[PDB]
Amino acid sequence: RFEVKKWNAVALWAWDIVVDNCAICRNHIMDLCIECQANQASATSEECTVAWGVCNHAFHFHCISRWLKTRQVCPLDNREWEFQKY
Amino acid sequence: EEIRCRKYLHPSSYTKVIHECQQRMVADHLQFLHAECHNIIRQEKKNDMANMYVLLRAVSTGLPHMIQELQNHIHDEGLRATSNLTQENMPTLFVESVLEVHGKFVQLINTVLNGDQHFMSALDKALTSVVNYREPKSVCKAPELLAKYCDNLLKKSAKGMTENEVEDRLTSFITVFKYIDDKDVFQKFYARMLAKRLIHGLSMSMDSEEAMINKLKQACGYEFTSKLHRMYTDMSVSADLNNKFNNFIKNQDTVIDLGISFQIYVLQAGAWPLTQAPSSTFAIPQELEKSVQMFELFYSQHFSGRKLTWLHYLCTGEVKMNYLGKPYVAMVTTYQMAVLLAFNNSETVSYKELQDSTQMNEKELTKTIKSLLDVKMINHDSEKEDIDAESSFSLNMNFSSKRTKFKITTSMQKDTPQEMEQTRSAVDEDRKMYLQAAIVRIMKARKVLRHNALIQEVISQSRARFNPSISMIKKCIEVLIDKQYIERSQASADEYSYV
Amino acid sequence: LLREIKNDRGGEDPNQKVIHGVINSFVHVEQYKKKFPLKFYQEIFESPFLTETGEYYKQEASNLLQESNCSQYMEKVLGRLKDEEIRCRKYLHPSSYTKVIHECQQRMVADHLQFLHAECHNIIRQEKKNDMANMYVLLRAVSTGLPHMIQELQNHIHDEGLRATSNLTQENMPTLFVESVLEVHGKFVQLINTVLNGDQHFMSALDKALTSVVNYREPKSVCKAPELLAKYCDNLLKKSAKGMTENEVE
Ligand SMILES: [Zn+2]
Ligand SMILES: [Zn+2]
Ligand SMILES: [Zn+2]
Repeated sequence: RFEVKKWNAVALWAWDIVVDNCAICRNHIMDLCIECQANQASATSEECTVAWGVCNHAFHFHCISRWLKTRQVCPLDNREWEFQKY
Repeated sequence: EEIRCRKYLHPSSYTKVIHECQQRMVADHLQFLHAECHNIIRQEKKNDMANMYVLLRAVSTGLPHMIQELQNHIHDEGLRATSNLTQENMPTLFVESVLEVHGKFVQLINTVLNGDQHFMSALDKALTSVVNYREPKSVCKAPELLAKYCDNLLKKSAKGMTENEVEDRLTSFITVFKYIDDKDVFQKFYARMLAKRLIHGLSMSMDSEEAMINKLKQACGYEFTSKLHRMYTDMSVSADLNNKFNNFIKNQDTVIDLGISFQIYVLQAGAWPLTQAPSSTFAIPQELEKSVQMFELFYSQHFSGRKLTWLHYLCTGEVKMNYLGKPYVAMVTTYQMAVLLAFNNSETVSYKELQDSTQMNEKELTKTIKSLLDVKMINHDSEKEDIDAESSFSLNMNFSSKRTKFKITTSMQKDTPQEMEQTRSAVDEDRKMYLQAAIVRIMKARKVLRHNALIQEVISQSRARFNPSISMIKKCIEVLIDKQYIERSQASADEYSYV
Repeated sequence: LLREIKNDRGGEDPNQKVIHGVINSFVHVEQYKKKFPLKFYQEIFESPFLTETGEYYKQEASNLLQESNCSQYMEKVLGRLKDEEIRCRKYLHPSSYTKVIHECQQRMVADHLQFLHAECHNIIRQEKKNDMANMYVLLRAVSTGLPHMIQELQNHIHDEGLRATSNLTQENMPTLFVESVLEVHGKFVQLINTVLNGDQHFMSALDKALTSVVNYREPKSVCKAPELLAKYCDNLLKKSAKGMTENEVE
């Protein structure tokens, strides 16, 4: 019997962003968010607005709201997050 | 004569009388002084050196020959003190010899030579030629020696040197490092060794590594140690990242019971010299999959927009040897961990079984099996001891050694010629890239150039990092020609034209 | 004649002297015409040839997208573009050198601008110095190919510059801010000197992006860049006991 404990693991993080893709959903910005992907029948597919910051980054409104609920920093660039468009 | 001119003549003619006296007593007999320069410098007569220096500074064209003689003497002394070195402690001996030569000659210049800037420049040139002791038909071994020196001081060891000893030894070492050309090789070698020290925990203290990185930044620039500081930052914030991951898994809506403790070391991909260029598809063992999926979910949540590549060869774990009555707990690599878990699946194993279970490449699997039989963790029940398609072994029941933890395989030192050749090849590729960048930039600035002028200005521009061999400039020019980014004149290859 | 040229595009080598002799015959006949001495050559051969290579490279471009991604598709197009310069040199009149190559670009790169620009984001962001080099020469020939790589490179610099000068240590903000933009400027002037031909179309995109990461105002705050750069000069122009020789300071 060989149980395993204390896995010291090393990984390389790299910037992987797709054009016109939500950085939290990892799907298209124009589609519904991963929170609105569930219960799609009840969702009206209108509340998922594409929010843009002063850094010209596109996110889903639900994703960026849940992000700002804990971290006030944009994920793609480590900057304080604003809103400019709807 | 100065006293007599002061007591007799006008104060406005003090310098003319002394100048005429020196131009008819010292400047006239210049050949005798330049002949005795060699003897005085080589046998190092302090008072005679000062007396010669004052007069040769007074004469318009007497100083430079003494400068050349001192430069040649320092070069000969450095060659005599840095080429007849041993092989057991070559980096430390090389650095200490260069420090001793530099210290004694700075003392000589500041004491019996008035600390002239020309002589300090000559000493710097002589020490630069000494440390760049290119053995014929070979490569310069100095950057590797300094990298090994840095690794030896900054690694935790049993020597007993405190933090202040590391600090002032590295502060002295910076003087040796400043004379070192081909700094790209040293940068890559120190990046590799710093990566090994940070990952494997061999660093004695993070403060010493930060201080050494800051010293190199002051000595060369922020662009020299940008990657090094990124590595240090990613290994310092890793504690906070692991704490955040633990807080995430302890605050999940559904309680998760993963039976492994983590010390995750997520690193930046663009800064560390590591790679996944080995094409081995290790996948994962069964027990690690749930928790690695949990960590990938956490990283997708708390650090969104980035994907992480798992360097399976640099990971490590602790397998409890609960088979033969718990002798100890073995510190292994995930390749060996997967092999041992495959043995835990069934007491009989095979090379085909390991191939279909761990999915590793044949070379890596053979290397791990060799390292396992070297530490006699396995018993090698098959007859042949070389590479085999049988690979039948359960376990060596005599492996009940006293130590509570064993490193059944080692990767800290290594320094195989393959990795050194790969590092030098990456150095050459970056050198070609920087050389062609310099070519395009300086011929955009000039727009009209010849061979010799372009070579000289490119050598001068590149001197902050390396001395560029003309064949490399020719190769990058040919690359730019083939990629139709440059078009030299069709009348002759000497003249050049923009685009 | 087109069949023995399409045979050359198929890999096999026909007789170069025979084909070039016949092609030159269509213009050597007209050598005694004062007005339009190439009208016969531009109607009998060149107009059918441009139509033939128009429907061949269009068929070739659609045949390359089936088994090649954008990284190696431009490697294959540059192979065809380089060969077509060689092929039309030894087969056609020198007056038709530009028309054949330009029409080849109108079927391999200009007809696939939607495909190349869609994959142009992944090329710039991952900094593939080989794929970005091949993408540049393809999009440079087309009139409207460049203004999407220029915008996509500016977006990358605006995002790389913003990441570099971000969460800087409060103790050494004036020094870290200047070296971070200089690192981004130094790195992204190298990629527009080797990968790109020092283009003022591209170097302005670097300038247009770096001026937006230096002047990045915090929300409900004022831009701190003029204050940081003022303290950077004051830090180094003071009496620096930590070395800082006058040659190194300059
Ligand atoms: Zn989303
Ligand atoms: Zn939604
Ligand atoms: Zn942002």
